[PDB]
Amino acid sequence: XTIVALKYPGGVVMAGDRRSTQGNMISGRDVRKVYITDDYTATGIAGTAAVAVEFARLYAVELEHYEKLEGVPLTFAGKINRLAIMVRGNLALALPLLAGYDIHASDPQSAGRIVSFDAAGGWNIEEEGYQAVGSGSLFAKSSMKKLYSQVTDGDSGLRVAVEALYDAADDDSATGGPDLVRGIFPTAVIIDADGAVDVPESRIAELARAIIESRS
Amino acid sequence: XTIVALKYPGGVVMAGDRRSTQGNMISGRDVRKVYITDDYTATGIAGTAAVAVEFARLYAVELEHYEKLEGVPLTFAGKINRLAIMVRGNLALALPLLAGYDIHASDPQSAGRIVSFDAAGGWNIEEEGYQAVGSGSLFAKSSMKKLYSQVTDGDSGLRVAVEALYDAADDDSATGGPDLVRGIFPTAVIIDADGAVDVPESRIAELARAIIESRS
Amino acid sequence: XTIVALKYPGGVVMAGDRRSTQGNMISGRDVRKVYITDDYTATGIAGTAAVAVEFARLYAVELEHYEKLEGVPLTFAGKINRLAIMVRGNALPLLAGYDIHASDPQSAGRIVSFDAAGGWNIEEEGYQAVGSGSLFAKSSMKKLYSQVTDGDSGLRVAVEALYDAADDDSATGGPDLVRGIFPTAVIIDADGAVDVPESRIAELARAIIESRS
Amino acid sequence: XTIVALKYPGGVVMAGDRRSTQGNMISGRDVRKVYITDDYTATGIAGTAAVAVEFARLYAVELEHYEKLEGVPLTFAGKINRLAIMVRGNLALALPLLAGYDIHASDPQSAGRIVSFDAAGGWNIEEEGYQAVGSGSLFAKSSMKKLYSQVTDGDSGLRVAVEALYDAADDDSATGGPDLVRGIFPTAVIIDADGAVDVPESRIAELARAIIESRS
Amino acid sequence: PEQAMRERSELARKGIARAKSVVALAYAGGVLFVAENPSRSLQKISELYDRVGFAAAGKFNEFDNLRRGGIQFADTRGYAYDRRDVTGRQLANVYAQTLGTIFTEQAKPYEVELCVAEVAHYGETKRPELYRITYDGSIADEPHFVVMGGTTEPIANALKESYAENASLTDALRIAVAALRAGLGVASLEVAVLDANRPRRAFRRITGSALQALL
Amino acid sequence: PEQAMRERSELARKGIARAKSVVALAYAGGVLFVAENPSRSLQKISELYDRVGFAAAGKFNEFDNLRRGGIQFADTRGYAYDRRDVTGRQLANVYAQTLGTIFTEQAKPYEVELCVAEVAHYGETKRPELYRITYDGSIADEPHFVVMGGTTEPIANALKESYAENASLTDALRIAVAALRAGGVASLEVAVLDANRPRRAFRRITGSALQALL
Amino acid sequence: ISPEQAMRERSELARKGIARAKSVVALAYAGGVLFVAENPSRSLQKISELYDRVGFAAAGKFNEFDNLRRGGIQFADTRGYAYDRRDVTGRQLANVYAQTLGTIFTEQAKPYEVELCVAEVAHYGETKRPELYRITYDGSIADEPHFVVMGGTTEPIANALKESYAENASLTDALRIAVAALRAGVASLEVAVLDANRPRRAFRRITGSALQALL
Amino acid sequence: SPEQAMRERSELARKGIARAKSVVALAYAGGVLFVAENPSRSLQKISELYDRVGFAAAGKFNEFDNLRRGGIQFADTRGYAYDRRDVTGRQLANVYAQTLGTIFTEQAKPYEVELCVAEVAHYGETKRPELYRITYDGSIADEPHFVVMGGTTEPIANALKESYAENASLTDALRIAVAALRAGLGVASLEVAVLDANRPRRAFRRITGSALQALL
Amino acid sequence: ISPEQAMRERSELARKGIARAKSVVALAYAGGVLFVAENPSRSLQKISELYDRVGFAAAGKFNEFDNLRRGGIQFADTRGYAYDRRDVTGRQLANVYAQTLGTIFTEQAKPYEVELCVAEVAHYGETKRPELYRITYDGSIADEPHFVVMGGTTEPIANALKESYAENASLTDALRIAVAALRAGLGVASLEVAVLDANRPRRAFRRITGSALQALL
Repeated sequence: XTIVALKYPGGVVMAGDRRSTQGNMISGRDVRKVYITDDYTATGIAGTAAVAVEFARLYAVELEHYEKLEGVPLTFAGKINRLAIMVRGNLALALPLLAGYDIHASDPQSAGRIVSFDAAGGWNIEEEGYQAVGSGSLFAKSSMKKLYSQVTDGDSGLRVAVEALYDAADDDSATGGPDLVRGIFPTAVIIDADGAVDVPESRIAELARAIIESRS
Repeated sequence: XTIVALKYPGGVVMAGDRRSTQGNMISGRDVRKVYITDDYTATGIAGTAAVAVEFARLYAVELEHYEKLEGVPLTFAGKINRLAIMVRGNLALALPLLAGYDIHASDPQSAGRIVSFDAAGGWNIEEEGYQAVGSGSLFAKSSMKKLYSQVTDGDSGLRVAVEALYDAADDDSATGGPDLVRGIFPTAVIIDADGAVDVPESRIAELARAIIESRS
Repeated sequence: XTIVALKYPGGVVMAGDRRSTQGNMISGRDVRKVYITDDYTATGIAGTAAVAVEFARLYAVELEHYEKLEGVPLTFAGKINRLAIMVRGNALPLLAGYDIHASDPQSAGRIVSFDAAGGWNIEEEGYQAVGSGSLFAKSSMKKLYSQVTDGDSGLRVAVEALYDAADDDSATGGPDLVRGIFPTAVIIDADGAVDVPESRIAELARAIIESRS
Repeated sequence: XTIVALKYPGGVVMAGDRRSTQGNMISGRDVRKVYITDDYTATGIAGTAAVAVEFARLYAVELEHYEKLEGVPLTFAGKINRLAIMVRGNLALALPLLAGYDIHASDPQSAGRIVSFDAAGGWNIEEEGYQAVGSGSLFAKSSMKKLYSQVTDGDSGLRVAVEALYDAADDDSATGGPDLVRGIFPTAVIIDADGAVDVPESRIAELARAIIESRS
Repeated sequence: PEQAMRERSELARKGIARAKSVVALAYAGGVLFVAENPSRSLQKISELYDRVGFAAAGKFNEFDNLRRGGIQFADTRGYAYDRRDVTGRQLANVYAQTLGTIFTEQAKPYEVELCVAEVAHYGETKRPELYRITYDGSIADEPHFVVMGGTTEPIANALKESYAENASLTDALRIAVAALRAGLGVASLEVAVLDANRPRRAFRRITGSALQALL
Repeated sequence: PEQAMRERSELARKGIARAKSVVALAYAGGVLFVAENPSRSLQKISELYDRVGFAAAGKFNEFDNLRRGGIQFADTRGYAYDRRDVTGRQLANVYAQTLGTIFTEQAKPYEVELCVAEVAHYGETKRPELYRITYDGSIADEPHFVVMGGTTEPIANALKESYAENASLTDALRIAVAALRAGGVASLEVAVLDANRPRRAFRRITGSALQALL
Repeated sequence: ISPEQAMRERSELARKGIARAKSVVALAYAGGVLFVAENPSRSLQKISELYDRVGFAAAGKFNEFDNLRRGGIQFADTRGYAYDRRDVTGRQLANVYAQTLGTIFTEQAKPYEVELCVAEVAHYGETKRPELYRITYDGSIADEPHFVVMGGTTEPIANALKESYAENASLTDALRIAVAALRAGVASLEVAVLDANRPRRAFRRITGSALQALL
Repeated sequence: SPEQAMRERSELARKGIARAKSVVALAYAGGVLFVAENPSRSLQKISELYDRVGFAAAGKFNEFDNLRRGGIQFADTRGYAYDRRDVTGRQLANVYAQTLGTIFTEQAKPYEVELCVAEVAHYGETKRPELYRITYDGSIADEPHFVVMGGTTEPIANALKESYAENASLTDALRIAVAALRAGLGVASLEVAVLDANRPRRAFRRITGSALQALL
Repeated sequence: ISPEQAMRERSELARKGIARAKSVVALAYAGGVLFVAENPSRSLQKISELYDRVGFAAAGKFNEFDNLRRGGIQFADTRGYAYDRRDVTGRQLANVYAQTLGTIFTEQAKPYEVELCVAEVAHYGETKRPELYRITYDGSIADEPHFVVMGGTTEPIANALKESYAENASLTDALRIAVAALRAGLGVASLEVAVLDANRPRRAFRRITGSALQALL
């Protein structure tokens, strides 16, 4: 399974595939792996539907718990710190990928943030512009490397993210590609100054069809 | 042993086989694995008679405990959450399949819900329309895949559920088929807007006898 | 990964590479491993970005906690003792500092390393290195240390030691001229610990490269 | 690494090498392994710089702690007892060598004491006149056995201790010999009725140069 | 001892009477909270959960401790059951239980008077619920308005006359500020609403420029 | 130790006397609970278990805590033994134990008076049982009716004269509403332990269905 | 037993202990917050750093407020580490001191004979009016906008300051106004500022030679 | 009454201190001087706390010896956990104030003691000696010149105010102290000790018997 | 409760209990320390060994001082084992008794109606003046250079001893002076006698009973 995340001038986009496997058998086709956790953040876990939603839910509760108690939300550094404490607590399994927008950053164009975790539960803020986690991560990263120059805005960001996921599916059987028969496409979240939003399914469908048509 | 569950327009049906084995030896022929847990839910476990009844009993007590204390029953999301806490607690084994009807859903036709659990104790809402757990699950699922288009109402659904169990038995020795000699047939529960009801043995006997005559 | 540290007259310099690997795969290119921990100390860990920053952060909090409670900072010996308790409680660090209370300000630079068993060691050889490219870096410094006469030549030698570590160890990253990523460094003297500007390290790295070709 | 200790008429002397290794690699050249612990005692550990210093520090604190609380220092038997409790506590590693002078002994000429520890944490008072611990201990002891007859005072005693360490280094790669290039020589402590004092570097260097000239 | 019960009750009633006043009233768009508060940092009104709000009068350190404990309870319940489990009735019951235990077991009772308000979920038809919890653990279901702290009677009478069952925001705000002055601007007021038209989090603060516009 | 016992007993008796009244009486189809309650949210009558009901008078926060603890106990017992283990006698005994401990160990005794009622299981012949548990832990087995809270004597006497064993639903309800006055749907909470229900006997009679029975 | 007589006698015991101790004043100034205390001792501090932009000042019995200073530093460091350095605010520390003092006043034998002041300045490069909090022996917290006076005789110092105060007064001006008003030398004064112009650690002590030329 | 309890406890303690023998501590050119009226040869009123820190007390023995022991335990723990320089007179005085204040408030009987903690400069450093008076209630006072504890304080305090010299010699300051004490004595009834700032590490030194004679 | 009224009433309760019990005297002599007690019982001991050179003597309520005697032997043996045998001194044991009695006087319901004496002699072949300590019900410790008198009526026995004292009494001499001064406020049938003999290699404590005591008096 694969989750991708990329920074565009003005924000960040995160997208995940829909498949789950039990060895070689396909166990899921509608698996949602990316969830909005607060007004400015989203988490994605390359794991089961349960691990993804349970993790996001607990994290969302903690961010909102702090906000209600203290009156203001945590700073971006504080959000990562709390996520890291949660990840290290569960490890003592799949690694979280966090996308956010630092509302308090000096330059709004580069305020998008991507945070990933290594096997030991250590956080890492990505300065490369993109990141991917899961079984098709290498194929998705390799694809974004050649297509990143095309990312000039939120629309291009979403298009490239979908193409990276497509390339992951094309080379990794554990990652699901767009199912044109059932009408199931990757899920995505875009985060900018106005907050975190779920990208409409019809928008992802259109992009997927254009990529398929282009490669034919 | 196998449990199957399918959504039909306006509701859900859950059915389970009657066998229990101890290696190769048949240890049970009258094993009830599906139980009504509250007015709108039913659980099924593909295990022994004891694991199935003890689990259902504890869960039924938990749902009614909440209703008595708070005056209203838990929302469907709350019922799954409580079940998940119970499943994760027992792992620290055969996993449950929950069938229920969301009385508060906006569209009553698709208010039927099916919930399963994976090896790690993770919940999952099936969107395919059907699901199966146990040693004959693949066979039952592959059978429902071909017959699901025939499901238009509760009786059509029940037919497809009994046929899925028959196909599980036909290919898996751990799943019991309909015993015409002893008069033992799969047990089933149907849940719609009027609540959860045990399907009469005579309706299942009629369906099973006919699937047999059909394949003859 | 490699971290180097050396004493120069009137100070200390500590520098670290920017790579992180996952076996054979390069997982990081901008990894900061050296951090200022208080006005007169800096720590460097030859590990992941997280282990380096989390360790430095906890140690910095411990040093400042003492200062606020007791009014004065810990003596240098006390700073090492606290670091040693932290290391034994838990990825072996290299500490670089300047003892503002030492009799001779010229020799006041200090370098402390830790062995596998969590035991501290004050280096009296003038330099030290930790990580997968540490032997290459130490053997390089052995031949170039006679050239260290001030803060600038100290920084040139530190950057050259890291270059040599990268040249012989695939786990240590050399200067990336394509991306403009260079080793990070901290210099500590009587005026305190300061981050070395990226421009100065880039100049030293380009000169080391031109001198080798 | 090696630590030697020998009794001379009127006191005791303890000396240790300066090397530390991480396998075959030389990790230290200035390693101090012998430390004065109180006015009349010194400990030596054939281990790393940290194990040697931390052990000596904890033991010195314990001896002075008792003196401040009770007004008088512990008897020699009580010093060993406290050391033994400390050694048994750490093994539940390297074994400490203790050199001391019993100021309360009847015969001052033989008031020097040497105490060693075995693998099980058991103490042993040496009556042979000398002892050694570490990887070069047997070479050092066999050397002292042939040279002990030459010890008639503090100076000849120091000469024999340095020669023992030289022989240890000559046959054991883990023990460091005198480095004439860097000017690094074994450290030593001499204890008599006037207390424990560190032997000056210049005095050990002259004796070492005489041992090297003598062997050439 | 009956003497102990009266003296504790008096100690608490006097502490509440000496503090500034707070009023919350139902309106067409939800519940409106208005409090006399010169401080820009110390809050008397707060969010508890999705559709539940909090307002208190009395000694700060005491009601902030209850605000925190309520948020703690609400978040634990919503996570262990469902988000719909947390209701105004539930939080009010918990506060009644807590204050009642303090009044009985602790040396000094809490010099506080609390108000828990709940609005309907998005797209649902339900009349707003307002609860008054007092120092002894007494809970009262008020259908229209709650007045806590300072001098209750002059503000309560002044509201019994000029109230509107489905007043707009601008109207209900002006009616509330009027009853608080007779017994004050952006610099001395803390205003907030439980807006039943918000998707999930109903609590919204009306501060500065936006409040001066509404005055 | 005698002055303390009287003052605690007085503090509690006065708190119960200041609260609204509740009556519980036996009828043909089970037990009927009628309480004077203007609130639509705060319940004074509740289900405990299958055939067991609860009714209380006094300070709300105090009896709701007892209602919750009783449901907790009942569900634990039924699970650890069988559903038939949970009886009215058992729950009443538990409330007596709890109130008696509170009266003796907490700073203020609970200003409550409780009633635990039990009806027969489906298809069985058994006379309904009603228990009165008071603030001090005293338990009394009442055969016909229980009156708690407010002024007991005027309601108890008005019920002693007008009592019929095996009275009908519509009849027993009217007799109960009548005795409560001497001492409408917007000022009442009504519920029955209907012995004709398969398992859960407790049923609330609210709104439209309640207006008709008067 | 009697909850009202005990409350008055405890309150009196504490008020008298604070009245017998030396005075401390805190006031807003253009570059930050200024702390001036009457302290002949060169070792026993009455003013201290709590966190980055947060300062502490106290009056009363030393052993009691030093215990609170230590506990405040312990809290602040734990929070900053568990969340962000920014979680730590003046409002947060003041709330915690209010909680602690209120619990001492209730559970312990003798209440703390102290009066505390927590002050916070803006972060580097940010526009925010300095916040000053007064926390008293019973746990009462008051948000003072201009100045705080604690210990000794409050009224003469408070009135002498109410007349000579200037909002954007410079360091040299505000220092002279503060030294004056206490009276209503370097060997008897402890002075410190929360300088809003420093990158991270705002707290700075003005001692000896530097304080002389400034006075 | 709580104000009545505060006065009665304060009186009980003040009377116990007034009934015990006197102790004076004064700054001299070479460090700090402690002189106490003590007929006992075993029960000490003056003691070493740490390297540059001394202790002196007046009152009930069992109570101040308990505090002397607790102070030595604290000092050794701190010096070991941090550095030897962490231990200061200010630190120990603060700890005694904390301890006595807790005893006064919570225990059934307050401690009938008055303590003095003194600190001199480290070897080769220029620093004015610090003297702290800690009383039964936890009050701490920084005395610049002298401290008088136990018995009748005013007659001894006035006799010292008139006879105090800033950088007095050992023989001079001793004679001034013994005089001050007589207003409220020889080798057999005196306990004398100094915190000699000229010693390398351990400043505390007792002046007993024959050596104390030549000073009187 | 009033902290001053409680302190006086507890002090009185204890002082009266000690005044009602029989008397014990401890005095230095040339060979060590001598303990003399008025005790008709042949089983219940008032004098005992604590450690090598340390002795114990008490007056008051039996169950209370026997509990202290046992606790002292338990402390002494633990210390000597954890450190060295020379760590256990009279000063150390006296300090511990003072700590214990002081805590009892403060924390427990009734204070201990006891008065204790800890005595220490020199080690074999050493020159050191015997030390005697008096520990009272409140935890007060006093270093007595010559003699200690506990229990019953102190003043008449203390005055009769203050007259008749000698710096180095012989055993036969010091014993007679002690039995005599005890007769101001008795023979083999009503006396408990023991010495801390500084001339014994290790264990200084020795009881002088029956036939051997008769010839000495």
